[PDB]
Amino acid sequence: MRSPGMADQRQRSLSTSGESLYHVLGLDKNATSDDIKKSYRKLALKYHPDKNPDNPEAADKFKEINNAHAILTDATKRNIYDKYGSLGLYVAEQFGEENVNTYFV
Repeated sequence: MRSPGMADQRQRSLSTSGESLYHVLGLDKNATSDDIKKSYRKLALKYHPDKNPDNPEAADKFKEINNAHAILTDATKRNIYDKYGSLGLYVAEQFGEENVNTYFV
């Protein structure tokens, strides 16, 4: 059931489900709002900005935690994430889901 101390094996590419947000929180697509929120908190302080060196990796982490926190439990951010994800997701975050239509058609 996933023992702490996990190391990425050679089969890293197949171990990854292809989904990003879910896995930043250490959960799969089988999580519910409850799992997503708590995993946010648990990681949010762990990767809290002050815990970060010059490498923005941990900032990228906090970003994806804080992002997934909304995305997976949000019907829309999850919607376009599965639909297209590349543009619609990023733009809904920066511009706003209803707003994106400005950058879209």
